[PDB]
Amino acid sequence: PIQLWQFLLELLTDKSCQSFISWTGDGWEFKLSDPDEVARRWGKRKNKPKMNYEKLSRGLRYYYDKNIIHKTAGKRYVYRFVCDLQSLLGYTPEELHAMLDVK
Amino acid sequence: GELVRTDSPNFLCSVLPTHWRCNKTLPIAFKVVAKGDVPDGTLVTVMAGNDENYSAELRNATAAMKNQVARFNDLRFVGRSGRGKSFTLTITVFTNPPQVATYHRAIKITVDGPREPR
Amino acid sequence: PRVVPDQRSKFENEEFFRKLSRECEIKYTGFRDRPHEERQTRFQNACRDGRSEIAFVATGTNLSLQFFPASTPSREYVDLEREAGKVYLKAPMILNGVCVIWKGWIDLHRLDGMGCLEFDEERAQQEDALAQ
DNA sequence: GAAGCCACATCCTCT
DNA sequence: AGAGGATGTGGCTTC
Repeated sequence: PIQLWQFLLELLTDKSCQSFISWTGDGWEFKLSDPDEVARRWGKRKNKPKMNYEKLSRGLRYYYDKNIIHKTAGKRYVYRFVCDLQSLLGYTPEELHAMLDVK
Repeated sequence: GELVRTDSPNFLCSVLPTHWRCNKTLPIAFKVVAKGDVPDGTLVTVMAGNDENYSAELRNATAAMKNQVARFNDLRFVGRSGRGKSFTLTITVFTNPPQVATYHRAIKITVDGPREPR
Repeated sequence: PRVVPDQRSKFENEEFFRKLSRECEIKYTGFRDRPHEERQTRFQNACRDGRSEIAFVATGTNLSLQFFPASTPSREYVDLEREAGKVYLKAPMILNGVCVIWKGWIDLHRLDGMGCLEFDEERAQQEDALAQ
């Protein structure tokens, strides 16, 4: 089964999903411009029709301790991958941002 | 409530479930009753372990004696005891010298704990 | 009843004690959730206070140790000279109605070593008296 | 297959 | 908005 952080990453690397979730251009920091839409797909991907952002964010908060994703204090719906995405993806934030043409 | 004898002829304790979920509050507050006379205010500490976990992580494993009773407030077991295996409690009443009472195969701690068939 | 009548016997018969009479492997049970660095400074400084938490890895039996005489940091009880780094501690206690003396060493770096339980002749006697 | 370990999914209380 | 506690649930693994 795919994990929430892996799914989010999957969305952040797909140009089409940029309208509801994208990088902020600051490292691996990203914001969910449409949390309801992200939640819908997450629940759809996990087969949990009653899934909503409320519940999804709770999953994210469970990442705080496991140091996979942290919250950007003060920025609504803005989180950040704190694991080694560069090693996994093989690209640095700068490159990936360019590749995905993040304006 | 109902007490149980410990490996020490001087102390008793409340009954703990045979199986429980880790970090989950126990069904009944743990207590250590002293047979003999123990000074009020005496510290009582508890620890656990076995051949799979030499020292399990616990929560609130400290309590003070009061009228021969050391009432532990929300003692939890965080470390797991292993499939089938169980923990060996080591109760320690701090006196001069310290008196320690164990209790083998006391409680089995796992991630899910008691679960109904699926 | 702080002790069992057959104090001398219980120790020489009961499996529990016998299994912990040899030089069983011991280890520091303190702060297993903190950096090794901290577990070192903690384990040491605490020893200077005449206390530490040790458990016999093999059997998994934990013990809270207090390095002081049956009654100010001691000297003979908590040794730190007998060997560079290594630390030879000693602490009496009434384990399951049986007066005994814990003894063993620990690597001031690795935070583990060996130890055992030797019956306590005197304390046993004295105790049996106070209980008559 | 039972019994374990995991990653949530749900629900909720507080600030 | 958002942190984190309590506890049930389905996937997958190991005994």
